[PDB]
Amino acid sequence: WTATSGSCKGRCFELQEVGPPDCRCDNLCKSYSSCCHDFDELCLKTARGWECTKDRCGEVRNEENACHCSEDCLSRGDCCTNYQVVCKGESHWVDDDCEEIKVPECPAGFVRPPLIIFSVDGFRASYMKKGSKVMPNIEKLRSCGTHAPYMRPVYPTKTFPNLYTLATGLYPESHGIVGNSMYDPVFDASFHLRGREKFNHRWWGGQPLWITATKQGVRAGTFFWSVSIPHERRILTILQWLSLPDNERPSVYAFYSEQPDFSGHKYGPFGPEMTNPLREIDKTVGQLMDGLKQLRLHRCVNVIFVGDHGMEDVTCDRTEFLSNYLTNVDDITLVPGTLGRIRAKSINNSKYDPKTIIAALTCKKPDQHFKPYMKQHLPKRLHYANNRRIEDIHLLVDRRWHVARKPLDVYKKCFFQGDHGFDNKVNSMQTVFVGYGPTFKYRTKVPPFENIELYNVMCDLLGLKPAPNNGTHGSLNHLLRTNTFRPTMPDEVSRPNYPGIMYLQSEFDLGCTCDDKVENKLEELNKRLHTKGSTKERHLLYGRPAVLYRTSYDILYHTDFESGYSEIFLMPLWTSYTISKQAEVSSIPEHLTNCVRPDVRVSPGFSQNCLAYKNDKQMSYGFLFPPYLSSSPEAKYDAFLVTNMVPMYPAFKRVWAYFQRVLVKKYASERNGVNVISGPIFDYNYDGLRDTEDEIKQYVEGSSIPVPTHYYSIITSCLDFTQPADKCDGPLSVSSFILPHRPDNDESCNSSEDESKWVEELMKMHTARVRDIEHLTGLDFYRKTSRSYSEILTLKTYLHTYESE
Ligand SMILES: *[C@@H]1O[C@H](CO)[C@@H](O[C@@H]2O[C@H](CO)[C@@H](O[C@@H]3O[C@H](CO[C@H]4O[C@H](CO)[C@@H](O)[C@H](O[C@H]5O[C@H](CO)[C@@H](O)[C@H](O)[C@@H]5O[C@H]5O[C@H](CO)[C@@H](O)[C@H](O)[C@@H]5O)[C@@H]4O)[C@@H](O)[C@H](O[C@H]4O[C@H](CO)[C@@H](O)[C@H](O)[C@@H]4O[C@H]4O[C@H](CO)[C@@H](O)[C@H](O)[C@@H]4O)[C@@H]3O)[C@H](O)[C@H]2NC(C)=O)[C@H](O)[C@H]1NC(C)=O
Ligand SMILES: Cc1cc(OCc2cc[nH]n2)c(C(C)(C)C)cc1Cl
Ligand SMILES: [Ca+2]
Ligand SMILES: [Ca+2]
Ligand SMILES: [Cl-]
Ligand code: NA
Ligand code: NA
Ligand SMILES: [Zn+2]
Repeated sequence: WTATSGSCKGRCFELQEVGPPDCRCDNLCKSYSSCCHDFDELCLKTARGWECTKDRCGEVRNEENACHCSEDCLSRGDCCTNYQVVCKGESHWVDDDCEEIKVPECPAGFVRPPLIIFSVDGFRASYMKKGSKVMPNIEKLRSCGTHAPYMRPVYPTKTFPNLYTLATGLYPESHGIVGNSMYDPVFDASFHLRGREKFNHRWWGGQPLWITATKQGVRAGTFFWSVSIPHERRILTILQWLSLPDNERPSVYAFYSEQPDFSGHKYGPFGPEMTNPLREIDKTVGQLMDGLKQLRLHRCVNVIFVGDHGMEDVTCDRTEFLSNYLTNVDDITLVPGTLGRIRAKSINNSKYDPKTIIAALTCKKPDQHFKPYMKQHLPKRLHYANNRRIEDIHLLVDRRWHVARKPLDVYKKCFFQGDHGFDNKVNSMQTVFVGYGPTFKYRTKVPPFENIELYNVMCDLLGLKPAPNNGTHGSLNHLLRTNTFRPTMPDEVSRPNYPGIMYLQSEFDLGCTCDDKVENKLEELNKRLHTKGSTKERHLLYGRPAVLYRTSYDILYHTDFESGYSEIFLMPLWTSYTISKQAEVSSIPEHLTNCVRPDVRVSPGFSQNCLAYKNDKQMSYGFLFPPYLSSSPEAKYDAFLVTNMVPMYPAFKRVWAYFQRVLVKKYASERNGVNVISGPIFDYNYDGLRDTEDEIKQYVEGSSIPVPTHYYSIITSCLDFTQPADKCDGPLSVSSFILPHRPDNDESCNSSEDESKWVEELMKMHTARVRDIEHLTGLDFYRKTSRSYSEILTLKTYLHTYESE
């Protein structure tokens, strides 16, 4: 019940909210049917429109008008944004030359530059270049401020997941808004775009910027705008708030536009009808900037121009139908569209089997435009698994396509020409970032970054301490003129042991064999020095990784590679080696095919054993440093040490062997040497974080050898590729991956073919940031470089996407 007979007189767009049944004048009242009777009249005035005209100059105030042109309007803070231009011979902001904003130039009483987040729905990254002729205000912001060529959204590339990630710095799996439609089995409630349940507060986790601000003494304007409030009114309201007294004035504001997304759906990303929405957005920016200039705030306010996602060409005829694959189609609930999420129609149905669903949807048609996954097998870079609102079965849909349950769903709902929601690596899903103001840099381009990073920056712009989030604080320091955050490297928790030769061959009863007893004082001192770490500066280019949890491990040195060997997990946490441009691939010689050698530095009791692999009919083994890349026949023996062995399914060995035999050398040729760090990852509870030993769900049969869920590699070289990887003066270049350790290649539809036709494609799909690998291993890389720490942070958040420009 609303007692809508109270009043909005003087309370229009109240910042604080009144408890029902006192009626509301806040934005958001419209959505709840709770506005006071006089809301529209007092708060949504429209009389005479949005602009001053020559005749209105100096007029007598009329409180009915949408905005004002009377002499008193500036100190009332309610002039039309074009007031000075029309009535005082001022120029539009867009017509003024830009000038560096070296310091904030703010009116007395501002304690800090305000921040205005100007968010535009569906604003695809390429609109900045393609629409440049019709967006002169945005183009001035972009060229004069700090801009990236694009900003990476989170998956799924829908509206509320992205806007809420901007607000919190969290992956959707952690903030809880994991899609535009959701079922939460603990609440037993649903969340939809239409309607009221989405306004319930239990959907929304983490801590959004407006709460972070309020808790720390900074006042905030409201972020959500009801669809029936026109854009001009949203701007004028922000401008009114900026005129409040110092004790009441917010420091952070958001504007939101439903365009260009709304038109994008109807006409496609580049439909001729798209020019007009872009013009109108640009005009709104012009209104904000003219309004700020009138208030003398145009060299004081920091403005962020940001989209939530891009937009792709999608039509009704590009729909895959689950009814073409499944016979049981009525026993399932599909969340449909540009992604698929499948669960059982009914929890009473014990017949329903996810396994047979997956199999019925896997590689069934030659050009199949979606791929089914258990959520835990989705590429780790999507961070899309650790939430009860995400169904166990997921369909990743090809760009340009839709998935639906039955044809009747599509034509009983062709309407639309655009949609979004696909994989957040897809070029058409990329959106925009521009930062303009005293705290941002002047005329500076920065590389593309992920929207999860912005919360930290907005906290920095406001002098706030950010709530714990998924950004890497400091990785965006290069956007800022000042207010940078100067982070420190995390401290190592566990220091390594450096074992020497402590065990005799015969102490080992591991069931391992090697043809190797083939027997000089020159190269006897030689081999000892290698084992003591003589070549380490060649293979450990950026220092050893720090272990940031409590554990027991040993550093092991070798001619061709260095490793940090875990006595708890009985394998390396990491293995580091450099392959120069000149290096040679050799094969495993015949007399060494099944050779596994005891490591006399490491106790039999902290070693793997060959018998377990023989007994495990499902499990084979591979090597972290590849024998193929050994520097000499004698160094090759080191590669067969039991301490270099890891559990691998035969199907995964096809992948791994091609990466090590073919791809590493290819990358070294193309990149002028590479440094490689490889190792295992254990993420049995799919939370994106390193498992403790007691979380491991699978061991090599009859042993305590734990089975990794993934294998990673970090491949580093010189950004200036005229310098070899091991002699690099300046910035680094990196690409990484986190490959799922799977007993089959069902993910790769073309896997019956030669690895040269599918392996690299699989690796690209599972591209990763170094930071993703850090979360998953509890390791911290690049500790010893000649680069600044913020630069290394930026490097660790880099994602090689394998999309064209
Ligand atoms: C991205 O950044 C985020 C933010 O930093 C990282 O997420 C954090 O990770 C931590 C580790 O998983 C996690 O810490 C846990 O907190 C538990 C208390 O949680 C509540 O309080 C916090 C703080 O205010 C709050 O934010 C939480 O909100 C979550 O839950 C509600 C739903 O209930 C949601 O509305 C909200 O969106 C959010 O959900 C997300 O997180 C939870 C996990 O907490 C997931 O389940 C959801 O799917 C969703 O993703 C909570 O309200 C605390 O209870 C935990 O402590 C247990 O575990 C430790 C391990 O040290 C153990 O020692 C403790 O004793 C305790 O164990 C006991 O409970 C066990 C489990 O019930 C039980 O099995 C044992 O037997 C024990 O008795 C734990 O410390 C932190 O909450 C989240 N924060 C957020 C916001 O998600 C995230 O990891 C980053 N991602 C990556 C890839 O890096
Ligand atoms: C910039 C911005 C805008 C925004 O909402 C705008 C909006 C959407 C529909 N109507 N109004 C949100 C929430 C949606 C979280 C409230 C966050 C952020 Cl970070
Ligand atoms: Ca959107
Ligand atoms: Ca885990
Ligand atoms: Cl969705
Ligand atoms: Na085996
Ligand atoms: Na296959
Ligand atoms: Zn949309």
